[PDB]
Amino acid sequence: IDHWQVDYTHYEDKIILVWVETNSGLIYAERVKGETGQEFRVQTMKWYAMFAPKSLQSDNGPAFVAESTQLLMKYLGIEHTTGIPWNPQSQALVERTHQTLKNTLEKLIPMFNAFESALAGTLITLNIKRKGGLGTSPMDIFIFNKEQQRIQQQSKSIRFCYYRTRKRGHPGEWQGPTQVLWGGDGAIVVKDRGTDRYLVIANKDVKFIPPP
Amino acid sequence: IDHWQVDYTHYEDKIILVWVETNSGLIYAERVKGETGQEFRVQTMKWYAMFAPKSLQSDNGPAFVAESTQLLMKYLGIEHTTGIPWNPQSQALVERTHQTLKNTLEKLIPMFNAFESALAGTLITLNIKRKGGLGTSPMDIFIFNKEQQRIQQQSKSIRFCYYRTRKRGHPGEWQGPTQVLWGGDGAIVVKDRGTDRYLVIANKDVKFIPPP
Repeated sequence: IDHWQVDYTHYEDKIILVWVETNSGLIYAERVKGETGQEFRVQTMKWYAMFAPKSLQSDNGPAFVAESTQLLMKYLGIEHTTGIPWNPQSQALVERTHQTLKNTLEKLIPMFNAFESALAGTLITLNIKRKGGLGTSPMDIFIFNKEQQRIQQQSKSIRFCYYRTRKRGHPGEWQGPTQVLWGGDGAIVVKDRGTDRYLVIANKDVKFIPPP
Repeated sequence: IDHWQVDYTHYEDKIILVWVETNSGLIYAERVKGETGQEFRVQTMKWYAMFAPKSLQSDNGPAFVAESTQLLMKYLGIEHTTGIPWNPQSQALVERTHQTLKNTLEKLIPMFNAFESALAGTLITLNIKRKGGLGTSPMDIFIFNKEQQRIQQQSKSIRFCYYRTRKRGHPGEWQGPTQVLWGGDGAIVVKDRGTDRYLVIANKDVKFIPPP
């Protein structure tokens, strides 16, 4: 679904916190100063802001089992299970992913001035550049999985707005208010009182009016 | 499309590099030590790794016009235009976005120990939590825009593999090789030689065999 595993990793004299998403192989990594629970909670916020995860697995390291970490996971709606379970599919993918990261970091370090740049370039190579058997990257798969979840709840489920049209690429005067006849994916349909014809407007040319 | 604007921002005695995507309102921010071109190129790598952008607008600040920055933008395939153009839709969205960030950061600072956590919590609030007129967040819109571009080139466009089935949630022995009859979105179709029936396998239960 949106399940992740987190580990502390060592590279020469540096400590790297490594997150791996067990469905798409997406990777997220960042250099840290130590293994304290406070810095792990800082990294936890940056991780959630980027990916909106749902569940997490880790070993029972101190930063992971601290009471403040457990309360933070619950506060963000994350089901965090300490102790790695038995799963051949995810365990094999995590192992390959960790090995490829170290090998790629070895090549990209001499290209850049900063270790942070080499690590960022490594994420680019693994998440964006390499394509699987179907020609999709890990980030292509992660995004596709996100959009599938949104269609799920949206399909299982009166507005008014201002709108404007564009002639030769330039937006016009705001018009309305008028009823939103149909809300679509990035577009709405309204009926123009002036010309008495139906129109389609994009989201960036619509200002919705808030319910009561 | 995937167009962004970048600015340096001041908050008390801190410097924040702020990126805003002009189609979805998505925001990315990070505290920096100064305004040098070297640190800006470091931040540029982290930004590209996360969002895979295409175009960028900024003013003609020194970190933005340096020769190494221009070559880096070209190296990553980014059309970078120094000097902000005239565009009412994007200029109004950037202004609102910057004001909301400062107001939200003011509230979340006393909740956290670290300024980095308050900034990360601010990104959560703006990108994930708040919903527009159609009930979609800025991150919902950003992702939806990504998946639309992938369907575009994929629709405008012989494989073999190993595969395995799952009974009660557990994966079975690897089987094959066999021809990929149809590659779908997260699934393939193969014909089982043993039972002589068609099957559907998910991507994580497929090991593709590389072309020559």
